[PDB]
Amino acid sequence: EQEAHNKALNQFKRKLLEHRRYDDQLKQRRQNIRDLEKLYDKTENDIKALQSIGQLIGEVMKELSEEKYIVKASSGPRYIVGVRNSVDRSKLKKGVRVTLDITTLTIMRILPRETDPLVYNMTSFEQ
Amino acid sequence: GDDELDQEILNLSTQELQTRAKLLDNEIRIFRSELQRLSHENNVMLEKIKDNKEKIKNNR
Amino acid sequence: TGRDDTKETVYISSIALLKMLKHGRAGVPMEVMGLMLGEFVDDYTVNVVDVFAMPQSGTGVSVEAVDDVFQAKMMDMLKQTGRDQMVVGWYHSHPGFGCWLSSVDVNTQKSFEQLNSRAVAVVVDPIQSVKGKVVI
Amino acid sequence: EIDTILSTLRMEADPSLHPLFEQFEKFYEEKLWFQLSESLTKFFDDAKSTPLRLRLYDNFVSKFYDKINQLSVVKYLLASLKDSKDFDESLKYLDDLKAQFQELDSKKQRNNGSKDHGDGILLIDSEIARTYLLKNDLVKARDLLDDLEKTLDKKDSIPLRITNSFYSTNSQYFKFKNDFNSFYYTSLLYLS
Amino acid sequence: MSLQHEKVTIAPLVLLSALDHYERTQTKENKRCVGVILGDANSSTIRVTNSFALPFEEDEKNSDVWFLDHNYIENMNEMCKKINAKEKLIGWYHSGPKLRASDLKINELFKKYTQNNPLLLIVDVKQQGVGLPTDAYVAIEQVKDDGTSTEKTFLHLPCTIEAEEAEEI
Amino acid sequence: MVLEATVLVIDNSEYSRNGDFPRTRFEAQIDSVEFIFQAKRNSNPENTVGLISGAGANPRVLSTFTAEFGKILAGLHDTQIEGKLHMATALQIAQLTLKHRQNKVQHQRIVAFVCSPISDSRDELIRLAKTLKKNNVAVDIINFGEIEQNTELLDEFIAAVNNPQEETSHLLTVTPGPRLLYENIASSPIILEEGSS
Repeated sequence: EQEAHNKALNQFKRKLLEHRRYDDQLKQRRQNIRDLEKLYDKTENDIKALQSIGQLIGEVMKELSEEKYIVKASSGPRYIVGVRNSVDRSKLKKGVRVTLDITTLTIMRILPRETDPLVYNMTSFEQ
Repeated sequence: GDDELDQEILNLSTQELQTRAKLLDNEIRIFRSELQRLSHENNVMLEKIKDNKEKIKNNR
Repeated sequence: TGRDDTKETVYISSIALLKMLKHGRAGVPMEVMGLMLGEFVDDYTVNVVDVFAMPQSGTGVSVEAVDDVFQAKMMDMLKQTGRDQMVVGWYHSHPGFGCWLSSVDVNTQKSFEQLNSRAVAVVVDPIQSVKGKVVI
Repeated sequence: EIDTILSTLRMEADPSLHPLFEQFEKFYEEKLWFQLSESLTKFFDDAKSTPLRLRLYDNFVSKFYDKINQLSVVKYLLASLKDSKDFDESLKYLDDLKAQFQELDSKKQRNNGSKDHGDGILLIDSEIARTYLLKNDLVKARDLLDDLEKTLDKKDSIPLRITNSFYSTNSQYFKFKNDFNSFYYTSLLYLS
Repeated sequence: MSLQHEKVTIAPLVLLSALDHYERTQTKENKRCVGVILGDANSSTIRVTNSFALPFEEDEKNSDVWFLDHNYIENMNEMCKKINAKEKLIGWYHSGPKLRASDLKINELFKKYTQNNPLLLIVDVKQQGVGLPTDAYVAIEQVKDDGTSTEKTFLHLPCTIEAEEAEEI
Repeated sequence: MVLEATVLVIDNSEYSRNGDFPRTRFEAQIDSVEFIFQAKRNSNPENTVGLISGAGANPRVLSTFTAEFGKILAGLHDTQIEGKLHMATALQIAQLTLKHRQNKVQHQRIVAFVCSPISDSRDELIRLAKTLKKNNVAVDIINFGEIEQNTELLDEFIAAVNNPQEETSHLLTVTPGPRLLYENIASSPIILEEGSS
């Protein structure tokens, strides 16, 4: 050694490694809570999904009055159903796939038209 | 180490290096508070994962 | 013998009925569950004050779908505000069937009856309350 | 130290304004930095038309940026550059401090747990636009004001100082163009 | 944040609930009750689905002094999240006869949990008037032409009642 | 002692961003909070301590009583350091905080830091101090902000509370110069605090 008080700097060299390894641990855990976050988001979107119920499709077969509509459900038997204020009369028209509820049986919203599962194979084989 | 060694016996005086070490005591005390806070927060977090995923497991 | 030994006439409060229906209606078609909270006076008068629902399952109503965690913890919430009483029974929903206990729920009622022998089961039809009459 | 720079200001000023500077120093030695914010405000009310105001502030940015309050510094910066007849200089100062927060809040927000530096950022942006309006580059000033307005409304709750400075640049712009109508409504917000 | 509170539809369930909690804490003689409001937001109509009581002791020396449990709030919310996951903090109900200016400071506290602008729903437990026992208000910031700076103040919201199909029957 | 519930009032001011103690004063108060907590827990685990702040301009509860120091510590992270503690409102809320617990087997103890020059009217705080003594509440006033530049009004209140009691108020005077606030309070009685019966 140069000095016999470098025996005391061996002790401070030791603390120096500690303080730079606690700086490296604070940004490690902030990277591990960011991992725990995505996995917490990944399962929290599933909670929102599981508590949602399904809807049953029909189409506007015929206007009945103003608020009453004949739909032909994709279950097959026709029903009479209601409207929310979400739809309008002029957004409904015949041959439009509309959703229904399965316990209220009201049109909530307009849907684009159905399309067979078969015919997507045909649009994706040209090879 | 790039501070407080035989490199710094040349560069700086050793009684500055005696006061340097008691300042590294100060800042590792501030960093020690911050580490335990982030452990505690990951302990709350892991159980909020288990909460959500168990529900999924019944439907699975 | 020595008592009236008859099943309570269940007086469901103004709050409760609506709460069970809102709870059940959202879950249609899947079966719903929950507890009735109430108080027991006369040998046949149980007034049901409030309700809380026990979370959903992927196998619907089971004895298994009871979770002591949810039940006790939610109870401890009410405890701090002093609106908890005691569990007088439980409700669950058969919207695919009429009012009567399915094969499973009888064994569930057995366990509940062990704990408290005034335990009732109330079957709610949220799907036949689209009438002017509530089926309960 | 700072005494030697401060002494030059002490000489030029009135003998009745000399004791004020001594008090600034007295607080700095004690390391009471709230007391120092109070003492600095005094000089600026009755002398911001002096160039001694500018000099005083320059030194204090250097030796106080986490010691006296963050707000006080930026508010002083707005005042400082109305007293500067230089506009190139104005741009330099504004950008130094805006850059300085950017790196600084990465360390500062976690270690204390709270102090927001985006409050200063807005006060700074308002001063940039103000400079372009004094330079009379009216196309550049205006398009910076559109961007700033969108940003102000995003922040939920607006300190009155920030929105007071925004309404000043709008007042200046409209009375250069001599739109009497646009001036009138903005100025009711400025007086309120 | 925003104003989207143009309509407030209130489930009848919540009104009945409010009176029940008020009595089961037995807050009388100018004591108050505060509970959370759970429901939807980001819609021009604000839907009041549910409420739950929070423990809240309100002083009698002053109106500026109160106890409110912040830790309690999250626990109530995560449980109810399990029931239905469309419920978030949308405000808090005050059950006083009428409006106070010490509710403004409480409003600010609930602004932390919300991602909307807190609804103060003064649920009257005195059933005064032949019309609604609800007035609604939201705390909003304004300046005004008097010379008044940065006011926080409550703007009345027209009150309406909607109910679900199961609820109504 | 032990079997003691303690409410921490943390002062939030701009006298606590001032150099009085290595770094800022606000950084020292964090270590102090943890030190208090660990002492009371280590002696007996049926000790719980919570934290209220003067942040905002009307004190808010951060954490109720808990055996988890990570809870007290996470809530100190959430702060406003421009807020202002008012003493008269903090004593009243703390009294109500003490009335909100899970079991009433614990003594009533408040430890309030004071970091700002007190500017609340004396006359009112005579009355508050005399309310504590009929609730069997003690209050431990740590002065290192009032010494610095202000008349000593908190001293007279401590004498007012003193009666034969299970827990009785104390005055601890902590030096405002740099001697490590956390070392100083640790050496002052915080677990060997007596009654006066």
